[PDB]
Amino acid sequence: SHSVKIYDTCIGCTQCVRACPTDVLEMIPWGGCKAKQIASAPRTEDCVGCKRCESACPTDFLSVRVYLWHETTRSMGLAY
Amino acid sequence: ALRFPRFSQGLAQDPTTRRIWFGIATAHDFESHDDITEGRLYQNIFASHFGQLAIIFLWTSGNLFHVAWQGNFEAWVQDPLHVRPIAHAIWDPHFGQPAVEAFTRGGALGPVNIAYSGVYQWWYTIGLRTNEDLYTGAIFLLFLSFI
Amino acid sequence: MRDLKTYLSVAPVASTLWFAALAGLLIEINRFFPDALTFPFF
Amino acid sequence: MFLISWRGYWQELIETLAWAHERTPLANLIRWRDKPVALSIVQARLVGLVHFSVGYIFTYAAFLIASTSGKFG
Amino acid sequence: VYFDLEDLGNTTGQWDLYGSDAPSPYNSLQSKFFETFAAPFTKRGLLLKFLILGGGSTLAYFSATASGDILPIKKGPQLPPQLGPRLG
Amino acid sequence: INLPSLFVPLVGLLFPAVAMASLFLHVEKRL
Amino acid sequence: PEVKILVDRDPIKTSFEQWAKPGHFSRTIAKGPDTTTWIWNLHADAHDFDSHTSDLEEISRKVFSAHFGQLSIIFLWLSGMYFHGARFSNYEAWLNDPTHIRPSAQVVWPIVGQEILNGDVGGGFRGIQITSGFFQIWRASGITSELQLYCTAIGALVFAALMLFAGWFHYHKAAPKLVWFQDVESMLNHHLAGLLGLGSLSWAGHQVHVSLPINQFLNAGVDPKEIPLPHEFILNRDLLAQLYPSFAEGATPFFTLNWSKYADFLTFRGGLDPLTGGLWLTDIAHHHLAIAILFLIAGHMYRTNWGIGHGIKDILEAHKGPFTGQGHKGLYEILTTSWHAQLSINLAMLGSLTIIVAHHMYAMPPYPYLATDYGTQLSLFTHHMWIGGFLIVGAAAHAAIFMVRDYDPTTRYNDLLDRVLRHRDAIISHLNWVCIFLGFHSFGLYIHNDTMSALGRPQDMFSDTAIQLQPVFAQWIQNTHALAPGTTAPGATTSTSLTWGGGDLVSVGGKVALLPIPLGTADFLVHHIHAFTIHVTVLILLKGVLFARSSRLIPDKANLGFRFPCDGPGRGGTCQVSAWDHVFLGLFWMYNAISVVIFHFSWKMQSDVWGSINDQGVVTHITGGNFAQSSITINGWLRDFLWAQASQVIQSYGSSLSAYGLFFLGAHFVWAFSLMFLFSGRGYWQELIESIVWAHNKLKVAPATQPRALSIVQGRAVGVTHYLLGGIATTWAFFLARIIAVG
Amino acid sequence: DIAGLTPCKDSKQFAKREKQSIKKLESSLKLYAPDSAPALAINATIEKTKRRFDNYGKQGLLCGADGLPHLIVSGDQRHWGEFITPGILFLYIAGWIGWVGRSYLIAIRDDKKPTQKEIIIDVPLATGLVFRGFSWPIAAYRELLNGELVAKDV
Ligand code: CLA
Ligand code: CLA
Ligand code: CLA
Ligand code: CLA
Ligand SMILES: CCCCCCCCCCCCCCCC(=O)OC[C@H](COP(=O)(O)OC[C@@H](O)CO)OC(=O)CCCCCCCCCCCCCCC
Ligand code: SF4
Repeated sequence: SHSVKIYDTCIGCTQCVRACPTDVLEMIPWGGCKAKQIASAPRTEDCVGCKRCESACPTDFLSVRVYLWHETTRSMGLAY
Repeated sequence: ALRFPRFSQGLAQDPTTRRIWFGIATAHDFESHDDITEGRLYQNIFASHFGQLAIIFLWTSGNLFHVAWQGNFEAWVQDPLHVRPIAHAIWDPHFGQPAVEAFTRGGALGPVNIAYSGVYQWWYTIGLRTNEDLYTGAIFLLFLSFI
Repeated sequence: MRDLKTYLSVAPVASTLWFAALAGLLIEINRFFPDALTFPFF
Repeated sequence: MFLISWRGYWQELIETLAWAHERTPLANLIRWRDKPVALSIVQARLVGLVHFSVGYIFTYAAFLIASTSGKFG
Repeated sequence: VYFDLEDLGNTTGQWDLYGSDAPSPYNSLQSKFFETFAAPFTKRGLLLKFLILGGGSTLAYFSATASGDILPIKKGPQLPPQLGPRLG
Repeated sequence: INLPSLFVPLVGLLFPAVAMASLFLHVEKRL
Repeated sequence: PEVKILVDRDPIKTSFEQWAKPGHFSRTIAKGPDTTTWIWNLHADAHDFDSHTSDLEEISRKVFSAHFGQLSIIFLWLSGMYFHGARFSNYEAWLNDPTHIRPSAQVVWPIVGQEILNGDVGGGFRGIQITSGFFQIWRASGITSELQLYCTAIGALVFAALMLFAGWFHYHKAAPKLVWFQDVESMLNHHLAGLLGLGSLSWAGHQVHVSLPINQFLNAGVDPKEIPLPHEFILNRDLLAQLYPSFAEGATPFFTLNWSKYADFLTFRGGLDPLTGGLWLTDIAHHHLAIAILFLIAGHMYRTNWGIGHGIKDILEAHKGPFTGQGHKGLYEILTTSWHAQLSINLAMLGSLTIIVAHHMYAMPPYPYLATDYGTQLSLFTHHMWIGGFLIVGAAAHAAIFMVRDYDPTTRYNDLLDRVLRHRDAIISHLNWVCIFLGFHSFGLYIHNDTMSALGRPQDMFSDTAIQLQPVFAQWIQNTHALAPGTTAPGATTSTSLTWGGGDLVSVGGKVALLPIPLGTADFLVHHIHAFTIHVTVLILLKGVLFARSSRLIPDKANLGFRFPCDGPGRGGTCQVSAWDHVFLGLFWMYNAISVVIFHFSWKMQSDVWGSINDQGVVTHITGGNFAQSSITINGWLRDFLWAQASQVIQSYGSSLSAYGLFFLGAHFVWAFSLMFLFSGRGYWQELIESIVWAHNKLKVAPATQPRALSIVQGRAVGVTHYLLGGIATTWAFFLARIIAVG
Repeated sequence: DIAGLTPCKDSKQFAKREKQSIKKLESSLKLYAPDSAPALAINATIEKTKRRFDNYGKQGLLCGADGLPHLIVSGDQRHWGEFITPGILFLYIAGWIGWVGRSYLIAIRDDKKPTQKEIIIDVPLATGLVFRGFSWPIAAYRELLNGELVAKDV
């Protein structure tokens, strides 16, 4: 299972959650930004590691990060 | 654990063929193994050094033994400029007869290889003259490998 | 006509003209002073 | 090959082959124990580079020895 | 409708498409013979160690005592050898 | 009685045979 | 329903304002550059019409006028060829003695010592020997003076200006609408009966009145200046009736149906002309007559405006059976709404046609004095093989584009496409298997042969002397083609080609034009190598097309486009899943297959076909005939073909062939230069550009359009482009230097 | 002499090369006519060859056993025509190009859309800037002393 971490520079634009192809991410309420929103990653046992979320984040530097880690059946994307 | 490789638990739970490949190519990177200490790393490296030393002695043992056994040294010492030094013999069952005839040179009684490492010149330069010196050296190197 | 003057100053056309003129200049120099290996003047 | 072709193409090919095998008679009585997968990215680079430099050393050694030994001068 | 939580194998397709389950067509006098004589080679460790060491035995044997008509590597050279570009 | 006649075969044929069956059985073993 | 002209007036206005605003076509480029990446995108998307807009009418208008532009360019290139033949050539002297003067239509200025490239090509002339075979065409045309070449150069220039004007006109003033383009029945009726029928009829006419009599006079020995002008043959007809009595009755037979009385100049001979080493002109005229009749009839199949004809939709809907469901229902709607489907079918057919042209033109030489001009024959075969391969690969590219951007079962459903999509797995499995099996049983034989030849065991080889693999069917078929004239073709005298056999050999000027080509074990091995390479190329391209939309690995691939780098390093790594990457990979394999094809043909022709014959009649081939015994190992290809024939090009320094020696080395350089783009990635390059940019910033000299490293896809594309250029140019220099040097 | 190289006037190998090349040309010549245009071209090339060899003789170049001319770049004063004065010429022209380019870059850097002037040149501006390279050395010197050539705080 890969690791996905959210950092407090997040502006809560939700662009990363819209992009995930396996539904790893989620929005949760917060108080540190104008959107009162922050991303979370509750379901990292399904993450294929495509970094489609990182291409979508606009902050500099990134607010979502994907660290590739130990591989499994779901992580490798095997249908057999 | 409970599977190859033992040093990595993350690779051992990999159900694809990757597990085998990466198992081999991570075996000497001691700092990346599960439950690694400073003492375990240093002691592993020390023992590994000793293994490499044994390897080197066994290899030079092999060279000495083989030119003393299947070699050309004695005739080479009599005329260094007009004889080709032998490395070892050829035994290959896929050989045909003309190749058998083609590779039989240096005065040998069958197919051989000519050496280009330069060990005849080096050993001749430092003192070894007859096959018993080469046998002696090979046995001593075997001993040092074991030690 | 002004648009043409602008277009003629776009990068590929400008470089094309610059180098064609430079090429003519070096070609004519070498046609006048051929096979030069040194500065034979001073 | 390993240096110009990259991983995705080969992984899709292998998925096709896995289907083919699992569907054929008297041969699906045999089951692999590791799911076959294409090589890794870093792994492919390493294997390509190894082939490249092995080929390098071997061809040059053969030519150098044969062209000096043939003249012996 | 091909989804039934009770029976999972029918939903995921665990059929034997060519198996038979018919009685034996080799009448017992023939089967009798085989399962009598072919038994001692039916243990895993037994068969493996025996096969390995017997194959090695036959290979070392037939390798040490093969004749010249077979292997030119054995018949040796039959000619006087040439001299090299200078040496020889 | 020819010495390579024995060592070249078994180091070339049976050593890798036994070692490959060995390492296969070991590497596909779940403890 | 009915067919008519439909046009709009003044759709777009001629202006310069859009020239000064780069990237007007795409909204993203129009905005202007921030980084250098912009400049690349501007060129990559320049002709992607259906991506600049959504409207089919606009795409078709653009395509039509772009075609006019291409035709104008081709006419300008033809104008140049004819003008250079007229002005800077030795064509007249070559016309006087064709088997001694080697053709040349390019001279160079004496600027830096380069005048050494103006070599002695014979006839009081010094220049560059050409290999396009234009003199042979101009002789087969009847052209005998440079004034006719001037005239055709001027006519071609006029036609080029006309094409350019029509290209402007149909886009800016009178632009046809979609319903005009989407009428395929009338289009096919015109191209079948009007373009190809009337074309070959008119050409048969020219051969009957100009080429035939002027070539009769030329082969009779008459001085090329004392031959009458062509129009004389038309004004005075007794001139024609002297050479062909049948021209006295003059179209009375063609009506009295006694076509027999034309057997004078419309023959069915077969074989070559033993004076010039080409096909009988009386055969070619009759051929063109027959082809024109066939096409003129075939251009009356489809219904346009008068009931009679065939509806394409009806034909397609009628065909279906119990294995294919409803098949062919729904292909008329597809083949009339996507340009990419049409382009794929058209590219496939045109590439295959070009390869067939290569084979037929070597085997039955059409022009006079072409068969003994070895350099021209080699050049033409090789050129056309390369063109055919490239077009076939483009066919796959545009099939993939159709699958990603146009296929849509919600509004245009076809059954056959759906069923192929539903068993693509089995398809790709079986093709994969057959390529592996074919690769083991052809290259493996070569490896067996090399190892048996190096182990002093030649009696264990796969060859004509030890273990024979004779292509029985090929030998059987060419034996049937040998016995054909008189048995299964009573109307023919000689058989179609001299390669079939019969013991007939044709010579010209002491050179060998043609003779029977022998098939043996080596021919069997080479052909199975060829089957292997073609199967592999097909596997790569068809895998790219069939899985362009989705996979078990990436189940929504169509949403990422047709040309994307990857879908990230996860799932194990997904570099090069797109169909563009499959085209990129298939280009290398096409290069491999075509290269082996041209090597096989080049070595075989010199070894068993080309050479010199003696008055006593003993043929000495250019190479000694060593293809039968040295082609069966890899060492024989490296030694007896590459090393032995590169001598001509590595020894051209100081001669007039030294440009080939320079291009040999330049092409090696460009090839090795591409490996840098192919083996690396853009992260390293952007990080190096960072430090270089720092150095520029230190001196207030840093640019405002921020420099970036190339794209991932651009890296791949630059790599394959330089790889192909380097390799093909190396073989070009090798071939031309070698063939020009020996002869 | 220097590095063992003797003068091309006194070099026998230098002469041999000259006459070999000349009469190879003249063997290729004896054809096409004694006056046709090919013959005229070949004779022009012969005369150019003679001029080249004689000029290398005049200029005092050094020849080796090959018979070809060699180059001395050490700093010796008998050979500045070989490297050092064409080197000064090159450094001057190169600085000219680069100086004009940097001054153009600086002149447009304050525009609202600077990239517009990078992909579409302002030709009258460049025409005013081309001729400052003529004195680029003095300007660059007084720009170095000014603390004006190097962007501060980078
Ligand atoms: C590393 C040194 C070395 C090397 C490179 C070789 C290489 C070779 N030997 Mg040799 N050998 C060696 C040491 C070596 N030997 C030593 C120290 C002895 C005892 C003095 C022998 C005794 C020997 C005999 C009797 C014969 C060979 C033969 C051969 C040749 C045939 C291949 C073979 O059968 O393998 C070698 C077969 C053996 C039985 C060698 C066993 C002894 C060594 C020490 C085994 C080492 C294995 C070790 C566990 C792994 C080390 C790791 C590393 C080498 C990878 C081959 C060229 C045969 C030959 O001449 O071919 C024509 C032959 O019959 N060798
Ligand atoms: C690799 C070691 C080395 C080096 C560094 C040198 C260096 C030099 N050698 Mg020497 N030499 C060497 C090895 C070497 N040599 C060896 C091994 C031998 C034995 C063969 C010799 C034998 C030898 C001899 C016999 C002589 C030299 C001489 C010289 C000097 C000639 C160049 C000169 O006069 O200045 C440069 C010339 C100029 C006119 C200066 C103009 C350059 C301008 C200012 C720079 C251009 C910059 C730009 C265009 C404008 C500036 C812009 C700015 C404001 C930003 C020079 C300093 C000669 C000498 O003594 O000098 C008088 C000489 O006679 N050498
Ligand atoms: C007898 C009628 C006829 C003829 C001869 C042609 C001929 C041609 N058509 Mg065309 N076409 C026709 C009818 C005809 N068409 C009809 C009825 C339709 C649908 C209504 C189309 C729709 C069509 C399309 C969409 C396209 C073509 C294209 C082409 C060119 C194909 C490429 C080629 O082979 O170039 C061969 C080159 C030559 C033979 C050189 C000679 C060129 C001559 C002068 C062509 C003149 C024929 C033309 C019909 C004249 C009418 C113009 C007149 C009003 C002044 C070719 C010249 C392609 C094209 O336009 O390229 C620009 C293409 O895109 N045609
Ligand atoms: C009738 C032939 C034909 C036509 C009309 C098209 C038309 C089109 N193709 Mg296509 N294609 C063809 C044949 C054709 N192709 C063939 C034969 C191949 C196999 C190689 C391909 C493979 C192909 C691919 C892979 C792609 C297209 C794409 C496209 C679309 C955009 C092309 C573009 O503007 O890029 C811009 C054109 C250039 C940047 C010019 C490239 C210059 C080349 C690389 C240099 C060649 C070197 C030169 C020959 C010699 C060297 C000279 C030098 C030394 C000075 C366009 C609709 C693209 C697309 O996305 O479709 C929607 C796409 O990516 N085509
Ligand atoms: C002549 C003999 C050549 C070998 C000399 C080197 C041995 C001397 C030093 C070894 C130190 C051992 C360190 C403790 C390591 C140790 O013994 O720990 C036991 C090991 C358990 O691993 P650990 O959990 O200790 O992992 C921690 C690691 O970080 C320590 O490396 O179990 C195994 O034995 C796995 C066996 C796999 C065997 C793979 C086969 C590899 C083939 C080649 C092996 C070497 C042969 C070289 C010949 C070319
Ligand atoms: S960025 Fe490059 S290396 Fe990484 S997955 Fe994409 S194509 Fe592969």
